[PDB]
Amino acid sequence: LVVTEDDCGTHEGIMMTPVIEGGDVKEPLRDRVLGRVTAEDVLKPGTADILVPRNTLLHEQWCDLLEENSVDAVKVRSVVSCDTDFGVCAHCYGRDLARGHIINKGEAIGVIAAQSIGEPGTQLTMRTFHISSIQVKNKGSIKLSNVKSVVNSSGKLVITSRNTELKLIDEFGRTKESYKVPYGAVLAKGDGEQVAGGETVANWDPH
Amino acid sequence: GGAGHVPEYFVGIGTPISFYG
Amino acid sequence: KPLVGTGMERAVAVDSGVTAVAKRGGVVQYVDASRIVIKVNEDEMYPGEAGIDIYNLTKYTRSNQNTCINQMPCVSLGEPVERGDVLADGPSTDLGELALGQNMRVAFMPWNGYNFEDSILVSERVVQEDRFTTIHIQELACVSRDTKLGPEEITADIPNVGEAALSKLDESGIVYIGAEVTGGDILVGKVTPKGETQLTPEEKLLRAIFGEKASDVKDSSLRVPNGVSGTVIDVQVFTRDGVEKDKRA
Amino acid sequence: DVVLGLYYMTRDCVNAKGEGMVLTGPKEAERLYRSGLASLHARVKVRITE
Amino acid sequence: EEAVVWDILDEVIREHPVLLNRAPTLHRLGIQAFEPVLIEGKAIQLHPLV
Amino acid sequence: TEFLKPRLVDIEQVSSTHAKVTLEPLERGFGHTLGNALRRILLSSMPGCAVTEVEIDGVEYSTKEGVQEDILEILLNLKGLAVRVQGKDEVILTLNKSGIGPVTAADITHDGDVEIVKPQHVICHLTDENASISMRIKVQRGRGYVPASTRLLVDACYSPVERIAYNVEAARVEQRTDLDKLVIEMETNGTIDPEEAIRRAATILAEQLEAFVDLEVL
Amino acid sequence: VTEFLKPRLVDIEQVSSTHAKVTLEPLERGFGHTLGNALRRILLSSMPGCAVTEVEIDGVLHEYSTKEGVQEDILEILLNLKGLAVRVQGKDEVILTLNKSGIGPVTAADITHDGDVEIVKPQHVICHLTDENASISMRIKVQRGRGYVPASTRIHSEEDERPIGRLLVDACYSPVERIAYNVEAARVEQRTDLDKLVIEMETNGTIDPEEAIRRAATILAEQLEAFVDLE
Amino acid sequence: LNTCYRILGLKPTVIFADQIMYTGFAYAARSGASVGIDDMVIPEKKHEIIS
Amino acid sequence: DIVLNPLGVPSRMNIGQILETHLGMAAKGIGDKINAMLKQQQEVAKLREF
Amino acid sequence: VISDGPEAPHDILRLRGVHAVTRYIVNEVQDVYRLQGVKINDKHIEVIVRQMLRKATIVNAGSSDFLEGEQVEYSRVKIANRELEANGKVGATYSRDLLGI
Amino acid sequence: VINRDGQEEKQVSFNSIYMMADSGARGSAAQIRQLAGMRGLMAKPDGSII
Amino acid sequence: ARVTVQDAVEKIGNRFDLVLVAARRARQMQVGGKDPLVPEENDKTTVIALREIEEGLINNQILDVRERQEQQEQEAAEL
Amino acid sequence: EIKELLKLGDLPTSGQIRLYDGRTGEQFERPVTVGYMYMLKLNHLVDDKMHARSTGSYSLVTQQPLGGAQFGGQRFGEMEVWALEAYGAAYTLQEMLTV
Ligand SMILES: [Zn+2]
Repeated sequence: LVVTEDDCGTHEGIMMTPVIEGGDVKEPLRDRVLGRVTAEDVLKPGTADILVPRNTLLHEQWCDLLEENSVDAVKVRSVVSCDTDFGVCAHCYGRDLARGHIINKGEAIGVIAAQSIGEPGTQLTMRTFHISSIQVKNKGSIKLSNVKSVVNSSGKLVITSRNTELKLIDEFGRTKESYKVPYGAVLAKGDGEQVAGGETVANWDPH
Repeated sequence: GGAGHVPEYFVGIGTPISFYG
Repeated sequence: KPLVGTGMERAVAVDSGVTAVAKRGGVVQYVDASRIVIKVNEDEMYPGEAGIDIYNLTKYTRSNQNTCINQMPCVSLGEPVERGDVLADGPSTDLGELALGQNMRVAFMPWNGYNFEDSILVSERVVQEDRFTTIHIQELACVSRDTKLGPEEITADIPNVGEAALSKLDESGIVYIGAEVTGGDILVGKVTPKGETQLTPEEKLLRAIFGEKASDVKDSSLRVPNGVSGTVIDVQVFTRDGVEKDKRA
Repeated sequence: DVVLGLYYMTRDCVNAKGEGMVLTGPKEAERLYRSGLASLHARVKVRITE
Repeated sequence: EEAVVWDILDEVIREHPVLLNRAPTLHRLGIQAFEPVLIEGKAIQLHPLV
Repeated sequence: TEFLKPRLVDIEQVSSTHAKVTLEPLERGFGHTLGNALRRILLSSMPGCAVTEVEIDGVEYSTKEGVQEDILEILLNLKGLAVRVQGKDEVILTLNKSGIGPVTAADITHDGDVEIVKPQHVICHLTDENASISMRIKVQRGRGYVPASTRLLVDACYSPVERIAYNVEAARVEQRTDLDKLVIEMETNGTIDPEEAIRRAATILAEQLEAFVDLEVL
Repeated sequence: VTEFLKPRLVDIEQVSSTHAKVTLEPLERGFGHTLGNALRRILLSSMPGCAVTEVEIDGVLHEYSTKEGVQEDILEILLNLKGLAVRVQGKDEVILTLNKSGIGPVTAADITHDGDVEIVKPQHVICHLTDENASISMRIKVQRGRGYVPASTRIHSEEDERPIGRLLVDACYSPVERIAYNVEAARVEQRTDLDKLVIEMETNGTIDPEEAIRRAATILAEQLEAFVDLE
Repeated sequence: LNTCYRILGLKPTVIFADQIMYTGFAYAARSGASVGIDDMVIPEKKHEIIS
Repeated sequence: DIVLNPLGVPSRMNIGQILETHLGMAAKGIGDKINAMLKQQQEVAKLREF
Repeated sequence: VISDGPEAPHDILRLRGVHAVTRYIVNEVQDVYRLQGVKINDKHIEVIVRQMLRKATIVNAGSSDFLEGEQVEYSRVKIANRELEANGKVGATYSRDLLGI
Repeated sequence: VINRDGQEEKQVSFNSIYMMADSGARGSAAQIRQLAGMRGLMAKPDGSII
Repeated sequence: ARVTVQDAVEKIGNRFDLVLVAARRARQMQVGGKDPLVPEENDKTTVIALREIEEGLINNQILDVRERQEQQEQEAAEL
Repeated sequence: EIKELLKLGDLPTSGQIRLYDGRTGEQFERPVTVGYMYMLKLNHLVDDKMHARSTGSYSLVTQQPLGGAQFGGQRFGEMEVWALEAYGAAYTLQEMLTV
């Protein structure tokens, strides 16, 4: 794989959000979107106006500017979605290099990818050494997503679906806390209210 | 401990793992 | 010696054949760097063939790792010795204790990055005292075979060389013992029978103008390898059955 | 080694020679330190040009 | 090894970089180009930061 | 029995206040000792005059109505003033100036044997009024550096040098092993240029050493 | 007050034939270190030395054999010869002749005395003799130099060193062994800061201290010749 | 060094890193850092916790 | 004689080299006391007692 | 989830789609590496994944000459049936295939 | 524990190995813990902890 | 010597074609057909070419125009 | 026992004394650890590992430089080829494996 042509014109891309495995954020969105070309128009949540266009390389300035607006669902161009035949377009790759500018027309990127994965291979290990409920960390608002709910005898909202997700929406509108709530959990809250920092939002028996 | 050149067999479980010189 | 030790170095030094342990105790009749003659006590001696215990110390010879092995007498002239006692020290053994290296002064401090990762920063006093110097014995071989074009010769007669460059070879073509040599110096003169050089026009014109005989024999003489220098301590020769000697042979 | 060197350089103890005095700038700091009058680490106020 | 050829080696070495590599080559920085600096001895002197 | 025998080579780039000098070819080990000796001498032994203390009309902890600058800030500004005094050992000047503008080093009185190399040196500026500012200043000269912290006290920066360092690196002659290329770097306050400062400091060294040697020639 | 005051050499205490302490009384502020470290440098580095260089032995071709009649190997004998201390006066190189026989230790006093020959340790062990009939005759060549000249770098000219009986040894031109300097406060009648420099050296007794401390400052000031003159 | 490269460029960042290594080695030498047998702490509470 | 890197001690976790260093220092101090007794030759008594 | 246990990436692609399976792979390998504290940008794994899915199996030949169960690399059938789609003739349908490295 | 124009105060330690650990030059918390305190627990070839 | 080539990457984008154009220039120089456009401070053709690139007086188009002019000069050598 | 033995000599308990730089003569702050360590010189000598070659002999079956003493470059394996490929260096690799 090389940089055969600069562009192909594909509008396909991937959505980027701060990664959360069901606890706190383990890597910010700025680490995952920096140095990549946007894949779509950029708007505030209420379509105030277009902040960034569809082809601006998101370098440090634009990363900070997005940090000001704080929208955290960013469609960005990727290598897999590239329309280029028998090669990769320079825009869908991104800009990363030892140098800070965009990738040059011709650099062999697949070999560099393989070496980049290979260097941490030494730091790994062939054989391993030996090996109740949700506690919110920051202060925010409960947002129940993909969940069926029912009011039990006590009045506490209980969950009747397995795919239940729980988000913490703060006063800006971002999502820093995401959790997966099992079926048959107890929620003293529901979708729409506000909770304190460290306040227990929901409990269930682990077994 | 750190500066990964040999692994640390001795630790409480859950630590990433050294990777000690 | 090990300034910090354990007590096991003695057993390793003694039980290893590197040292020389007295067969029977007594008094040293003779102490030379070449041999040691011990007069046996009558208590340890058999009734017949009285004699004495003579230990011929192994002198400078080649080891397997191209290092040197040399035994040195650790006793003085006319000294009481015991049975099971060290009479000579082999290499890296001091008075029957195993001395694998040397004890020396060390300061733990970063010094101008010259000891960055594990690198060692050594003073000139050490290299001046010659206490970490080593002696290597390299064995080089020269082989006169039977080529199809004929037998190979060891004679000092060599083409394409200055007589001053061969000044160190004897009449037969082998360097003298003790002569110091450097890389490129001919240790053993040797030439391989060759013929039909089948040379080209320009070389023929050159040889015709300057009338220089192009020798038929190719140079293969054993010369010192590149980048090493030392002194010749021993030469030996192996010759086939009755087929005529070299003079130096 | 260089990380150590810079860590020992840039650091503050609670007390050393000439704590809390004032200097025109870094050149005065070098003159102070190399002459042994002031310690390497000491809480000080100095005029600096950034 | 006449004494005049050392200055000729100075001439030919000045703007002629050399490539250095270690045995476990993992990433492209396992090979790097440097400018030769003639040194007495038989050991290669590698910049510590690399 | 031959020795080096180095001579100097010609460099400086900051016009008058800061100069770096290179000397080669030295003998092995001589670069470090020469650099260190000349450095200690240039730092802790150099004839120069600077502020030790100063009379004040206002009052080290106070304020003066009509100046945003603070007291020890003014003292700091004082110490950096380049003072060159003649045979007059201890001189004292006066700050006679008042108005709505900064009081520079040209706003000081002009004595007979006093010289200031920087009239644009900033002593202290003035905020808006007739506001009272007028004072006298006594200057001492020392054979080294002495802070007043050991004893309105002011740290006394006698030596005209402001910074000095030396970098030792290997040099090479046509057949030579490891030869020292001594590179000295030093800056001054403007009174005496560094080129003569090195000479006079190593002359302090020579006078310190001229007693013992015989037959330097041949 | 004004420039300047220069220290001078004061009482020089000899303790042994090996080492001694020198002292300099009138030092200014911090000048003690500035002078003492440089003096240590120049003393350890540059001093006249008279180490042995070449040795031709009786019937020996190289240093890796053993002469019949001595329990020391030839290499050990050369290593012992390298540690022999001597001083010359008017020559820069001199050849001594050593002869001895009979059982017993051959000390450093068994050599032939010459004009500029000054031994400092006649008891220094060169080798032992282990037979009634065993004679060793050798030509010991001593040269005068400075620093450390190893034997490998000796052979560049090599100028027909054909007599293989001659073996070269490493040069150890140094009288100095260990130099220490201590700067203690020297209170003159009424000076707060004057300091005393005590330089305790270590010598083979070859060169007298005052000569050494003279030539050290000699070379030191001689290096300042870039801009210097006598005043 | 990261901010230095992001602001001033490669040309200064190189000489910055060079001077950084120089001064780091120099002052790590000057510091006289070491490690001794007494540099290791041993709390007396240790044996009480063991007990 | 040698200047080692202290940083090589904690990462590699071989403290026995430090104990060996201290004990060799101690043994050399004993030997230096003994050599001092040798040069200022006292008698069999003082040396034997030491 | 019709049951539990780890899942096979080929079926993950076959049901959810391309972006889902590349997101799964990059996230899982990022977790494994991040546990040991090695920073690696997602781009390299992106390009590895693009090269992993390069092959795809035809489903319907249409107006093309492909076989009903033939496995051809995505880009080739892409350009061919895309020129045939710009043409009037009906194109050929395919299904993305996941091949191990 | 140190005194500055007053009786007592305490600061970040100037101990050598602690500086080497905190600065990131050489080591981490675990190695320092093992040079000083009781050293964890291992397992048999089966993996069963001791 | 040239410690950093960053400026040559600045004047000619695509930090590869800098290598190609500078190799063409250093071939014009080493093979003694041409001479430097900047003073040679005892640098080899490599650093001399790079210094020519930094000053913005040599890139692909300038060298190509020079070659296309030399072509017509040799065509005028037809006489 | 170690501190006790140190007390017999005149050497501190810490095993740490003051050291002075041989260059500047000033003292080293922060007492250092000096002593006597027993060390060994391993037989990895730099005049045994040092090898160099511009143009030497070549193998007969395939024209490759290994011959004889070791000669030929440190075999430019596939990993080094990848290291060259990651850089934009193409002529380097060509002259490496062709000329
Ligand atoms: Zn694309």
